[PDB]
Amino acid sequence: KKQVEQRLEFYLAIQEAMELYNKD
Amino acid sequence: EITVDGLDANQVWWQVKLVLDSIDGDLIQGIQELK
Amino acid sequence: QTSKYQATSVVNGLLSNLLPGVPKIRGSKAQLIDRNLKKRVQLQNRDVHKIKKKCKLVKKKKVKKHKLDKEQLEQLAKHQVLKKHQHEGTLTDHERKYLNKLIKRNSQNLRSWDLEEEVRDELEDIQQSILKDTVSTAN
Amino acid sequence: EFLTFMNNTFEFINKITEETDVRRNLRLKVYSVLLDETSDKKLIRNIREEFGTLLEGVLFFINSVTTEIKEILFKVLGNVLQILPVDEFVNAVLPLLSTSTNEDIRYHLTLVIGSKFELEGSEAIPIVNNVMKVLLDRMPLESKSVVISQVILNTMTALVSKYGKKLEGSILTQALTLATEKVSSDMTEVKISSLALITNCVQVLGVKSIAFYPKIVPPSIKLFDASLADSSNPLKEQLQVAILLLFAGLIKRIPSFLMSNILDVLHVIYFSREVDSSIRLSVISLIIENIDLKEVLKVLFRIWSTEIATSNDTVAVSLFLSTLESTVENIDKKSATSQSPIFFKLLLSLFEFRSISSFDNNTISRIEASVHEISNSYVLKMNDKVFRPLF
RNA sequence: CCAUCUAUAAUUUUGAAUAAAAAUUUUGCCGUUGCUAUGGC
Repeated sequence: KKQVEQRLEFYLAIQEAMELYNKD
Repeated sequence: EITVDGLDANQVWWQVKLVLDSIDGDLIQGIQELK
Repeated sequence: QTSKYQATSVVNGLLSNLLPGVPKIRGSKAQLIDRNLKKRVQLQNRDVHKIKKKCKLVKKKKVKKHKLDKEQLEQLAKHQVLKKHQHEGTLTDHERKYLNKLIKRNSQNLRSWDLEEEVRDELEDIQQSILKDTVSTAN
Repeated sequence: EFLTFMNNTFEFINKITEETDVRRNLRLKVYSVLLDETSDKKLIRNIREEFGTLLEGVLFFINSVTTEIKEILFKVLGNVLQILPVDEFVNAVLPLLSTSTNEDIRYHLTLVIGSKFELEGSEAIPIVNNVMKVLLDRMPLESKSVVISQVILNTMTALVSKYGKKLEGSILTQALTLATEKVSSDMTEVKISSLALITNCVQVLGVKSIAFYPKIVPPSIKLFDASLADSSNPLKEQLQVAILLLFAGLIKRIPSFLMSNILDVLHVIYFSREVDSSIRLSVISLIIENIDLKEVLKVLFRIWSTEIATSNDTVAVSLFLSTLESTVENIDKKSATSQSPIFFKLLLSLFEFRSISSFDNNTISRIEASVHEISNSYVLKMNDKVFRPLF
């Protein structure tokens, strides 16, 4: 059964700018 | 307008070429009609 | 540090419009000379025109989706103003024509289900003859 | 305690503003009022006014913010931005710019204005014209703030870049005028933005930008020389590529006007140490395909004797080899015969490079090999009569 | 391929030193075990 088991497993830009401004 | 301020003539010359070449076509047809 | 990002981005964007292929911003000397010379030919062979086409198409798809979103949203909005105008009797000339077209549109559709006249002329003949016997009623 | 309630408080404004039916959606309600003719214009103005306050309020919180509450505000801000058209948004936000007394809020307002137009088309041509007039008018006022100045310059760059031609000419000519003045700004950020606009402005105007030609190329050459000296600038690479990319832009739009100053153009490409070779080599390919080769051949000799021969720079020498070789396979037979005396004069200088070269034998041997193959190309494509005296 | 020429690495001079500069000439992945050796896929 484990031999079956292994086979089974085998088969916003502005918001960025706004956030970036808060950093500095 | 043709600008001659702060430009060498090769710049000044060609800007005459563009206007003169374009006006040549309209100038030719006008001559034919007036003849 | 915002200035750094903004400065890069404006430069980053402008690079693409004029120089698509070129990468973006983020030993023996004889080796260096040859590598540059080898670089000259390969970049000359770069299919920059294909690169421009891909960027254009990607942007074209994005704008097209939004234009459809605006179009669909407005058409929905255009309907309610008719509904409220119709309920309040605030119909202008335009609304009274679009609904009149709808009156036409639906009415033409139901005709197809209603079937043609010539079959009715014969079907009614068959109809009446069935009825008289089953109802009988002569007595 | 207080913060948890504020975290919950902004969850409301997202929830109600979130566009999850005709009657539930706030955004749809706005449009019907705008679409509806009998709607009172005063009522429309209130919608515009109430929004400028609403947009400002959310920006104020975002400016003065806590990571989880920061992100929720953007959800609120994003829901806010989509409430009203581009048409009414611009009308309701443009007059908030001057009123706003906080550099942060103004900084934020410019960014949002652009993204309204990042996905618009020709329908915004009348509106953008209003925007350009306003943004230009705000330039003298906001010269004090670099970040506000930088961004607003960037905004015109996108908008001149996008359907800039359809824009009415006076704005374009006006915009070019402002940029040229701002090229002299001491702040490197203001410069790089200034160069970028002129590229787009010159890209659109083309020959009509010739009137500004004295105010762009001669300063730009001077800026590059200053750029080399001040190697400590953190933005040196971005500044240099802008200058080169400025020439690259006009090398496609005004080749022959730039023909006279082509020598300074090549000088920039050679000694632009910070810029990548690919960029520098790329713009070279523009020069050959756009500017007449005979003048380049005349120029290559002068630059070689003056600077490159004594430059002792590997990159400069290599790129010069790339330029000079590039010309010869592309130059016409008629041009080659006419320009032969200069080329051979240069060739003798190239042959004598070993005498003054400070590089090792291997490089000089490789350099000569390149010098020889190109010379074979140049002597070919000619006749006996021109060559026999030269021989 | 060989030779040659470069490159990399090492000793040496000024040098607190950096620095230049002559000069010369055990694994594909994952562990354990030392400061090296062997367990699993």
